[PDB]
Amino acid sequence: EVRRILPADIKREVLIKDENAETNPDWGFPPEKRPIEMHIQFGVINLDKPPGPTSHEVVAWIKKILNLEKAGHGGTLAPKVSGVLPVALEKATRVVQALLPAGKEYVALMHLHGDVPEDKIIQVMKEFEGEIIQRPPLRSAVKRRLRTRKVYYIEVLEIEGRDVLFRVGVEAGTYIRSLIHHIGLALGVGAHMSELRRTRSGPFKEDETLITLHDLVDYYYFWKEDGIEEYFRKAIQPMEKAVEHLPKVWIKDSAVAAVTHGADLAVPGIAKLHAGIKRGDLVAIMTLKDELVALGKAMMTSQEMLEKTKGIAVDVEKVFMPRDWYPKLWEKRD
Amino acid sequence: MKRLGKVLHYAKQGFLIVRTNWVPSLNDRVVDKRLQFVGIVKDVFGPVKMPYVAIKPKVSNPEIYVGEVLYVDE
Amino acid sequence: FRIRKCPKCGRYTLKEVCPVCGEKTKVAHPPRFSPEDPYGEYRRRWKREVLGI
RNA sequence: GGAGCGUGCGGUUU
RNA sequence: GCGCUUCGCUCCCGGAGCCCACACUA
RNA sequence: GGGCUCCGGAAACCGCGGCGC
Ligand SMILES: [Zn+2]
Repeated sequence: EVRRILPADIKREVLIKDENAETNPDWGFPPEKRPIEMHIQFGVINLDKPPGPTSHEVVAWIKKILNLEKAGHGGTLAPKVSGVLPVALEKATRVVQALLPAGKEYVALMHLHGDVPEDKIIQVMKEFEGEIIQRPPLRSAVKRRLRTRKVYYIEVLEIEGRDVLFRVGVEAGTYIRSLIHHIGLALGVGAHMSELRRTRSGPFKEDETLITLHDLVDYYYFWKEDGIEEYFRKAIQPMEKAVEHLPKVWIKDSAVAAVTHGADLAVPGIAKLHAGIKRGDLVAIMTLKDELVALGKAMMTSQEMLEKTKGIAVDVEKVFMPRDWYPKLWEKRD
Repeated sequence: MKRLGKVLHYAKQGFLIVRTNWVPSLNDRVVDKRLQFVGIVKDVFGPVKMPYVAIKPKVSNPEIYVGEVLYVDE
Repeated sequence: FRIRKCPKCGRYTLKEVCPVCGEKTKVAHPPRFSPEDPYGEYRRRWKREVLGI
């Protein structure tokens, strides 16, 4: 069924804090149901970067052509590398953060500097599956710890003589020329990187959603000139996508405005949350309409976030949602 | 000094590849089964359990070591 | 470039035929873009045609 | 006339 | 001969504007 | 006093330098 599952993948259970809590449809804007302009305002482009230009030029171009005021990308690719590169727009740019720690998946062509029997190649390839060393130690720095890097899988699809084609899943900042070169050394003959192309960046996949500069630009003009949304619409993802992999907590409509005005989020405002949350880690706070509000770091274990009733549970750090959308509802009595 | 491993081959780029059970480090003196200085290290890389030590030699003759236990001087 | 894909089927390869799949493979990396995009005009004409606009 | 991710230095038009 | 040398994000320093919110119980 | 948002921390050159076809 599968050999390709990363830490981002693992499906995390919803635990319900208040059974009854419910969202008034009138306030806010559910992602895939918000006006084209606002959809752009808070959206992310899953772009298929071409080889040639640097990761930012591409961005720069998009900004220019779409007449945006701001854009930016998370995780830069070398100009020769193509593939999945998410481009965040306008009010959404900061989301990018989320993606940096997130797992990567690639397709790579390995050229060899010498003929190794095929049978033994897919064997030395194997042993590079799991906890791998990514920098040598004993310096002046008499250390604790060490530089382990995680490689989730190595899959060899094809191998003609000196060229080797393989797919691979990797942890955050695994340098990829660096890996081939090392297996190169290890086989002896020596190797390098013919091509490379990113098939995954966290929630971002090479799928029905992945768009080239060409269709992008073009769908844009279809909207601007012919007045046709759907095509250009289906090109922009919501920002809520940039967090699909993260731990989330869902909060009563009452709580939102406080947070949008930069209040930290306290236990009585949580409707439901993800299991397995631990202390001080990035979390995304969502309205019951599954729209994002802010990012913070967990102050409590999810495992008990629900058992407690008062106190704070997320130092809110980044306000995405506008203050506008939700009324001020802390106009209480005592 | 503990043992390092059997030399599996010579890398065409200029390194002795001794396969290992424990991790050494950058600039460790590597010797021969009779304390004959062989080289210094430049890389350990691969499975944290059973790694690879790559050696950049500094005597003119490299390939003599294939299939030998190159001990790792402290 | 060398890396290839079943269009219909999505698998990757170096071969020009899909191993156990239908059609002929295409170069994986997407075609190059220039910011001038001197010819988009034409392209869009084409595209309109292909998808009733 | 601020630092880093990241390569910068010399002169002129606020 | 052509292109690139940074779109952005984090940190510091400096404004300006919102706010001080344990979450209104149907 | 505590947070959150937004605007700063320059732009247009010409000379060298660096990077890639
Ligand atoms: Zn196929």
